[PDB]
Amino acid sequence: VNITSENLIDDVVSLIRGGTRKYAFELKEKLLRGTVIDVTDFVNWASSINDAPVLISQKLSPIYNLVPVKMKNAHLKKQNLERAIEDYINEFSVRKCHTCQNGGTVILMDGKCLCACPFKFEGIACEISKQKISEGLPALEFP
Amino acid sequence: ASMKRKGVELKDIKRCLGYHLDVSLAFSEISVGAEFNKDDCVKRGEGRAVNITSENLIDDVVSLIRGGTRKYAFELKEKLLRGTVIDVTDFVNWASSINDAPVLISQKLSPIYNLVPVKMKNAHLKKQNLERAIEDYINEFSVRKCHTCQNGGTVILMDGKCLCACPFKFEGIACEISKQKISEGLPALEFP
Amino acid sequence: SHIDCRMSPWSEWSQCDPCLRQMFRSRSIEVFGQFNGKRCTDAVGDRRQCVPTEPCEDAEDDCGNDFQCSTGRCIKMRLRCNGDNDCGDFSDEDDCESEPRPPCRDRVVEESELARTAGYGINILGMDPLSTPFDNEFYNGLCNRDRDGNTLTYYRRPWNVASLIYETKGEKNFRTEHYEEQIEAFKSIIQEKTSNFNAAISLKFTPSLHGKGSFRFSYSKNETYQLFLSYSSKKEKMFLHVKGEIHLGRFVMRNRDVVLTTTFVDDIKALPTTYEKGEYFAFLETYGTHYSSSGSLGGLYELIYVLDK
Ligand SMILES: *[C@@H]1O[C@H](CO)[C@@H](O[C@@H]2O[C@H](CO)[C@@H](O)[C@H](O)[C@H]2NC(C)=O)[C@H](O)[C@H]1NC(C)=O
Ligand SMILES: *[C@@H]1O[C@H](CO)[C@@H](O)[C@H](O)[C@H]1NC(C)=O
Ligand SMILES: *[C@@H]1O[C@H](CO)[C@@H](O)[C@H](O)[C@H]1NC(C)=O
Repeated sequence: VNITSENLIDDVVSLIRGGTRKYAFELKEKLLRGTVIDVTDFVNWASSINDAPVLISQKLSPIYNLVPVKMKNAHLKKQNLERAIEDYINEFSVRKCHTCQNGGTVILMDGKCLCACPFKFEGIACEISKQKISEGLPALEFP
Repeated sequence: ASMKRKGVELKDIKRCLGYHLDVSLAFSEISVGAEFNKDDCVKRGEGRAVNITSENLIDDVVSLIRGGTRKYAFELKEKLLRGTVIDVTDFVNWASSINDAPVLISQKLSPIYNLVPVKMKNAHLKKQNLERAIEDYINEFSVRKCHTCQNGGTVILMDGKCLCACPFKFEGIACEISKQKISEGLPALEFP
Repeated sequence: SHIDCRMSPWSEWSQCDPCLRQMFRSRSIEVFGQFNGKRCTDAVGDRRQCVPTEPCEDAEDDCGNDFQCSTGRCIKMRLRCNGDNDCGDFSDEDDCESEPRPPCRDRVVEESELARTAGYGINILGMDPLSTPFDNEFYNGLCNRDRDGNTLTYYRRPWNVASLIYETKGEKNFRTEHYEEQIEAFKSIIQEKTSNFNAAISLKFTPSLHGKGSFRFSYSKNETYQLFLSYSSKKEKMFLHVKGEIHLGRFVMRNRDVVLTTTFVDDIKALPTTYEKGEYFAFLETYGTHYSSSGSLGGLYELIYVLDK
């Protein structure tokens, strides 16, 4: 009896944002498996981000607190949108959708209630495993 | 971290039996003979081995910087991180860089309700009114009122999200799954 | 599973709006569909023209205070011809009887592409922040200096934005891990048996009469058994990731006593008051669900790597 089995799994992800498109993605190409960090690209990235920045940390505040006071019907519309903003977040979400299989994190992208399946598992619905399983038949060949 | 354990077992048993029987009779001449011989040997053998190696490695790095113009500041950042070659001109440039755009280092604190202008319309009553507000503000929402995380995870509060920073050797949110994981061994004979 | 969308619970027609002139046939979303079945993006809400029955006596007065603008806002104290752009390029400064007195003598460059656009309409259920829902160009009085930044230049801070910091914070983090698992087992079993037998008997008789007999018998046998078993397994896991954020600037929008844009005010002015979930859900997507009280201009990058053996 001689049976060998080996499995390998590898995953990579990355993201970037901000700065002019020339200097930003020049940093992207050289960072991914480049192994040679340059001095000028990061300095260019410094001047690049000065032109086109983007949010990093964002403190939040409800909109119904921003309605102008002493308007025609400001107060009643304020609590009216307050009921709307509370219902909006509780109307449609992952909480109301169905749960995926094998602990797949369920997302919601414009109606499509897909679930992100783990690395060792296969795609949609997390039904088929794709580990697969080894099968052995010691039967004598017919021909 | 590393772990190794080895176990070797060997068992061998031999046992044999021997028997020899011979009978001869004589008695006019009569001769009677008999010979019965028995031989039986038994051997038993057993072997076992145990070989289990485990190793764990953990590495964490963090850094931060602030102040000065964005050109000279991050030129210092790129060369400090694993650069191993400290330059003479970048630190001098950093000196002139921080002169243009500085930032706080040490900050002595003072309450706002002491800054309200005196002899105003209702300064005093509003002063103690904000004093009750500043005392309630720090005691209204904080980590003290939120829930405690697991495995001694330091709990933070970032705009409603009451997340807890989990230790290095442990996994992410809620500090539920360990991810040490644990080694499993099955010596059962393979079915196919 | 071809899960369909049970997405049609209809409601009763509510009362017509006299001033808005709209009806409120309502609806609600119940089922999306978790699988590859019928996608259903049917939006909730329905409108209809209706003959108004109320006289619609309620109206928005022009603040009863001072000169009304061409869009609906009002001068507080100094929105006259003093270089204060609030309504239009020359809407407020249309009538200039006195000399064009400048509000500020020092040379202060306008906030170009910086946090000037401090309004953001991020959706907690949606994606990254949106554009500004309010006017962020109007300023009240004497220019508030913003003598900070990389170079030597003076920017302006609008009256809507309470603070605008230029802290160039920068940080990064990295992590690594390695897992190793190994197991081996050897087994050996041997069996041996040997069997031998003999049988000899002789007979002779002589009391002419003679007799002789001799029997012989042998036996040989051995059975050797051998067994061998081996098992080995190795597992390795690696997890490492890095993240970095180059902070550029930070702002804090003033919570109260802030001015709004003519587009958003017109939407709030032309807005129902009888809980029109249909239009409110439509209005919710236009300007997001909740705005940003304080942001952080800049940019960040991240890298994630996984390995399993
Ligand atoms: C268990 O067995 C492994 C077998 O890999 C031992 O590692 C060494 O492996 C080499 C090549 O396979 C052999 O030549 C050495 O003799 C092995 N070392 C020893 C000490 O025998 C491993 O050391 C064994 N023990 C443990 C605890 O893993
Ligand atoms: C017969 O006897 C001999 C001597 O005792 C012994 O070695 C042998 O195993 C026996 N059986 C045979 C030869 O089958
Ligand atoms: C058992 O029989 C096998 C078969 O040839 C032989 O190779 C082996 O030597 C024998 N063992 C003994 C102890 O007689």
